[PDB]
Amino acid sequence: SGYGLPISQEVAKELAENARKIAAPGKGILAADESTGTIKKRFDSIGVENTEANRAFYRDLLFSTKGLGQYISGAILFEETLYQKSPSGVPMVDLLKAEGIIPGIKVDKGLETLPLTDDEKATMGLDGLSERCKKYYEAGARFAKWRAVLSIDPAKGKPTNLSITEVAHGLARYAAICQANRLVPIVEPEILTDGSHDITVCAEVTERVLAAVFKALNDHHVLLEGALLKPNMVTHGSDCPKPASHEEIAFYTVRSLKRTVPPALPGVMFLSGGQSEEDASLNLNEMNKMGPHPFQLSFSYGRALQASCLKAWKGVPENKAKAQQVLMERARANGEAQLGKYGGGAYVY
Amino acid sequence: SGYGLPISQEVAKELAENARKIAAPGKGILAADESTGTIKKRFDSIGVENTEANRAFYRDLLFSTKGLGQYISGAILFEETLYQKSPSGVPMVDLLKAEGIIPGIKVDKGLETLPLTDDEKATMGLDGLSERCKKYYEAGARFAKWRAVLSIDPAKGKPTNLSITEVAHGLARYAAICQANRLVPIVEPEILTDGSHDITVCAEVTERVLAAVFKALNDHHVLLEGALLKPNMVTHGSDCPKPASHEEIAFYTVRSLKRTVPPALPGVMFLSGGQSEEDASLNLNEMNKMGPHPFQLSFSYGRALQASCLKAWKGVPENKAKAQQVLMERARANGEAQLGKYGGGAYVY
Amino acid sequence: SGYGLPISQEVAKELAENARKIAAPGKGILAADESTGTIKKRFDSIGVENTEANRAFYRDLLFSTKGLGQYISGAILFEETLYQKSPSGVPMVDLLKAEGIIPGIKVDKGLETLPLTDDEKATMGLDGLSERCKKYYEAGARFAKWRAVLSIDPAKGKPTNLSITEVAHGLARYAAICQANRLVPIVEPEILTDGSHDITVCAEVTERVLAAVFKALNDHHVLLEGALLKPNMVTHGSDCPKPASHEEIAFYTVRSLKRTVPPALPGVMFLSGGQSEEDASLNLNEMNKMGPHPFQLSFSYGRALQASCLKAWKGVPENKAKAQQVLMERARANGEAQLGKYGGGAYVY
Amino acid sequence: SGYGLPISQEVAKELAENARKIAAPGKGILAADESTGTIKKRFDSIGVENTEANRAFYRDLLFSTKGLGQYISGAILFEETLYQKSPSGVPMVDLLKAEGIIPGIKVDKGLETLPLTDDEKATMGLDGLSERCKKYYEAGARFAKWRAVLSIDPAKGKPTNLSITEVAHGLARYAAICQANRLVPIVEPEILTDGSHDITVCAEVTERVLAAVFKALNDHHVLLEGALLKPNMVTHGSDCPKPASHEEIAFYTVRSLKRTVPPALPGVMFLSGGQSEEDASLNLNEMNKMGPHPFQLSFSYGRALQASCLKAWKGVPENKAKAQQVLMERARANGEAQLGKYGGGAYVY
Repeated sequence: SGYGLPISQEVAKELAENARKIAAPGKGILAADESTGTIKKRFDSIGVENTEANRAFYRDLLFSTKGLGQYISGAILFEETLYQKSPSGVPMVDLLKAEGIIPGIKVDKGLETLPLTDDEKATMGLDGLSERCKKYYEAGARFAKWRAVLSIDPAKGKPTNLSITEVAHGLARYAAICQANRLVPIVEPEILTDGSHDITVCAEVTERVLAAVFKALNDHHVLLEGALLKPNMVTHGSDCPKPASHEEIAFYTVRSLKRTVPPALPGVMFLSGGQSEEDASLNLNEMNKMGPHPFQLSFSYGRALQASCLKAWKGVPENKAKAQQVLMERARANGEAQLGKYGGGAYVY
Repeated sequence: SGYGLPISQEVAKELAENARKIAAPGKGILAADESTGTIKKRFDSIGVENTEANRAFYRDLLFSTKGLGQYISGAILFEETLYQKSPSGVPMVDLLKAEGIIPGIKVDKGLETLPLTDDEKATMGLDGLSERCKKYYEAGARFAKWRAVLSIDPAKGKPTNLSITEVAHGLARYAAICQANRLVPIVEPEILTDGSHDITVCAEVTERVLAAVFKALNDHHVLLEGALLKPNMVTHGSDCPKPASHEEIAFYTVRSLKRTVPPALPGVMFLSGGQSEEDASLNLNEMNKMGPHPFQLSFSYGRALQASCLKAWKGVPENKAKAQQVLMERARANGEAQLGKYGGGAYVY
Repeated sequence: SGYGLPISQEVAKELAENARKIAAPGKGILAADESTGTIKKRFDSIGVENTEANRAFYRDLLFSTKGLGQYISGAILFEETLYQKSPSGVPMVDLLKAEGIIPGIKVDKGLETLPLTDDEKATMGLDGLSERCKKYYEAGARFAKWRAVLSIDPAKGKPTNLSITEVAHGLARYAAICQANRLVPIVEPEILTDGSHDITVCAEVTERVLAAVFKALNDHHVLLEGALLKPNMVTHGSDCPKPASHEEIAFYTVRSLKRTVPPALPGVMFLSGGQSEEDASLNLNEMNKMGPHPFQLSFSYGRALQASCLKAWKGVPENKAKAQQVLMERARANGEAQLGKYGGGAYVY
Repeated sequence: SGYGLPISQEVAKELAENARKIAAPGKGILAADESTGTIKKRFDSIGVENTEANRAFYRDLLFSTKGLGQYISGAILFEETLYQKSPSGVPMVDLLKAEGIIPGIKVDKGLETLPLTDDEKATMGLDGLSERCKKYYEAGARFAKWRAVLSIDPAKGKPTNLSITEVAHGLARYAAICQANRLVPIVEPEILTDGSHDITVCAEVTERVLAAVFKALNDHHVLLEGALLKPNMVTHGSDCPKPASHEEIAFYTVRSLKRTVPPALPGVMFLSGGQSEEDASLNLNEMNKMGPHPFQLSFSYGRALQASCLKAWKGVPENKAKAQQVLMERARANGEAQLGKYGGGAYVY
């Protein structure tokens, strides 16, 4: 024998049905799972102290936005927020439920340097993960997220084989543990934009990484029908003076995905990765002008959904409505982009 | 650096364009590449001596069939036939060209037992392969074929890891060598039907094998846009009293493919693998009732296109027309099956 | 570039020097790192309640044995014991230090089923491991232990590839994290004796497992000069009526080790794995009659050093001296076995 | 099941016994297997036309040297020479037999560029290899040789993963095929000296390569007891102005071997790889001052045994005796080096 045991057909159905709900046409994911230190930076950029009350106010501001569920299929939460009430006393998950937004939970415990690498990172969090998933499920979460990070540095041979091997192994273990506890896993192997590398370099690295990842998912008996991928778009490096055209970014991103991702996977929800809000929309829109695709190409945006929102709010409570208006504008833009119908706002082998 | 060098864009285009021509809608591949010993068996079943003249007569009978190119995009040849003339003196490739059928060439040198395995097989042929490809290209071939074989035997742990590793490695080396010489490679990892295993067993093994294969193709820098897959359908074992329903076979075959095959690959051309001519048609037709698919699902049939043809001919020259009529009937059936429009003739996770 | 960064030469020296001290001629390891639930079983077999005071009494009984350091180079502790005082108020580590015994610490967090395997186990504990190692170092530990488990079951294809891959990956990550914090890692891939398999089966599986392990240690930049291996001996399965001869067990164990273990590794310290105290001694002694070996072959025994000791004590405080006498007898026997000079007590390719 | 079938104990014994005979103390291998084009270069450097008669004369000159068998355990032959007679009519193998020198045969078919690599090389020759081995055995050969080549180029990421994977896979297939036909395989993964890299770079690459190789040998069921390794010494790159000290070269070479090579392997017979005759002797001698080692460290020298010999001969028949005298001087030097008793002639983690 020696093969994977049969998955529960009941569990499998739930995962697959929720995965397709998350990857719904014209919709995508709001990534609001900033940890305490990551949100601190976000708040720093608008001069807001990182208190629990400010975070509760901001998350409530996001999830209590009227009609958000029209463009947002799911919202990724940090554990704090999952068990949190709005300043008015309403549980955050109840806000999501009211809009029909599926709650999701970030489950990794962050990054740690792989010994004897040049600051290359392993993602931690497998310990107790299965037990956390059960609790999170009971709390209302139906999908999870785990962020792995890789860097490009040709001079230093980054990403190294150890980097790729570790990322792949961790993602697969996490994915399988999640599905065992009825959570759709979002597989996020983010290749950072750091550097002055070309888009064609990014494409090569993305292909290698995704190939290793999906081989590992297979080896660990991960149900692709009940999972989602959250990859970087394929772009120039962030130190490049010329940002690639939306056409280029679209071409190479789709190419990289079609070269490595089996089509049983229901959806690819891109991270925005430092891109401006408008690039993130226009780049996604361009990809979906190239449709129909074997899987849904959509978004799982944090910064590219919140940047203007945060700056409209400024920590000022009265600016809540305005901020919410801004969020809707960007949710609509990316929903429309998902369908390749975004108007814009203010073959190479 | 350390990544694959850029492929020639000119070569890449040719491979991709010819691959899509081979995987043309409503069309498929005639596998007439029986080696001297394999054709001997075919002829044995109708009582025909395996002389060069009988083989020349039979191949001419196949390729000189009027209107064959309507349903047959390409024909796989054995080396003999590639450099052969019909009994009337016409080169075999000229017959193919007249129907617009692309010539293809079997390039493997057959099977050899992996030491210290239970009769598990490596495919030989890499030595001189590159040089053979050039000659074959000049002779008019535009695609190639390489058959690897795996067996299922739960009691003996077949296919073993060594088996899968060898198959994958050989296919990838071959594929890359072919593309370097402007030949579209057909990747054929055939999982034999031998045994009394269930269809779900076949599905598991097929997934494992294809996952390993496509990881290897990636590692060897194989252009999927310019390649084709020739896999077994997913079926019960040949010693099973109950042949699975066409619905089942269709479901599990597509599932297995969508779980492992990146969609940049233009086409999957199934081997018939012992199936009756009618099952081979009906099974393919059923898959294409489930369309649209991320890649073309079609055929690369030897026995399932020739069985009745051979028996109509019987070695009798006067039965040539009748035999050709039979071939057309089956080519039409499978072409129609490719489009899911075959009428018939005489979710589980 | 892309290779591992240079290890600290200062750290490397410490690891290597302590590893060789642990693998000292005529000496071995006392494994007293039974977790709370594992020690409970031990105490259950002699009718002793598992209170903190009984555990403190028993561990003090072990480590306060006069002259123990003559045969025991190191003692593996459970975290509790590392920060524990004897009933007389003496820190456990101070007892070890007085005999010149190096303290070691079990650092894994136990076992968890790999999803969709037949109860095959991953070892958990990487999360926070690096931080724990620092504390443990400060507490006086100079080596660590991490137990992985594999099972043989030919019918079920155990150990599966996922099992081996997980075990290897976890051991390597742990090893590298330990060395980064100046702890010699003991690599323990235990193949359980469960089953009625032959010794030749055990040998094959042991080889496969160790080959995968040491490839992984290499991939993760683990310094073999500063590590130790704690493997099963190669034996018949525990359900076999005939326990193999000491000669056989010796032959196949050494063979398996020499076929897979690079000789830069200073020592192999065997787990006793259910063997009687006398078999564990006689089997080790037989191996060292076959010397000189490329590495030290010695012991890291829990049950095979404590079985009689526990039964002499019976929870009765007055039996302390007698119990300590028994421990010395077995420590002497195994030390003498290490040198192939044990008298006994009460080529196949 | 799924593991390798049991090897023939009779075959295994022969391989192991002949391997130990080849790796005999105070002895090593004369590599005289220069192909037609490689010998041409050798002859070019002394102004000799590459006729069959000159080659027959030179090989006879080598193998007819009186007392050669005192220092030479085996001689590697090119196929031509294996079936060749000396100018006096004596079969070359009969010359070897008279000195008790074991005949060995080069069985690879040379190198071919891996597609889409920067001129990285696969070794060809598996096709028909098994059949060739049988003939060669009958002709008197009892061991074989297969040369794989890797290059170091940090800027280009050489050796790439594809390079290492291909080398390892080819060596393992070859090794297993050889043992199946009763030939001891010499595993030669030569890392070329090309470049200005440091010795520590060479050491890292050598370790990675050997780790991959020996994992592959294990996966293919290669009997290490009946095989030999022919690796590069660990040195600075050939474009380095400072040739490393003999002490350094000795340290890092042994270190690299002990870190990767299981001790069941009977012998490591170094290639000379461009080193002067005297360096090749002094470097080997230095390693064996560091003994005793887990395996025999010896030589399999071509250029470092023949350089002066060729220049003494100059194509002049009368210089035969002188040339033979020179060969003995160098055979004695390297034999003495094998034992660490060469007088000379005219821990870092």
